[PDB]
Amino acid sequence: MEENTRQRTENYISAKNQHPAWILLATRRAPLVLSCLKTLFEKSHDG
Amino acid sequence: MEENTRQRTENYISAKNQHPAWILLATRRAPLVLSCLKTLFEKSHDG
Repeated sequence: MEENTRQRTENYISAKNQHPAWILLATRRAPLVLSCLKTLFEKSHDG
Repeated sequence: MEENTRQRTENYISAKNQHPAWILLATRRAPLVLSCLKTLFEKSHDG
């Protein structure tokens, strides 16, 4: 059986749009923004 | 101290090169190759 593949590749191609995190890691400015968000959120859960 | 940031951002900007996986996730063809490698390696550890 290989039907799962034709669903698996579709799942992955879809997820590499729409779902943010994968879009975020792929856009040039990702390192900067990850650093900034992490350093900020590291010291406050309540906004 | 904010100095840790000036090392943290450098760590991240570095890792966004050299280290493959973050390079792999970022190049368009990533979904296809991820699917292929996963489906292949899923059924064999010895090559």
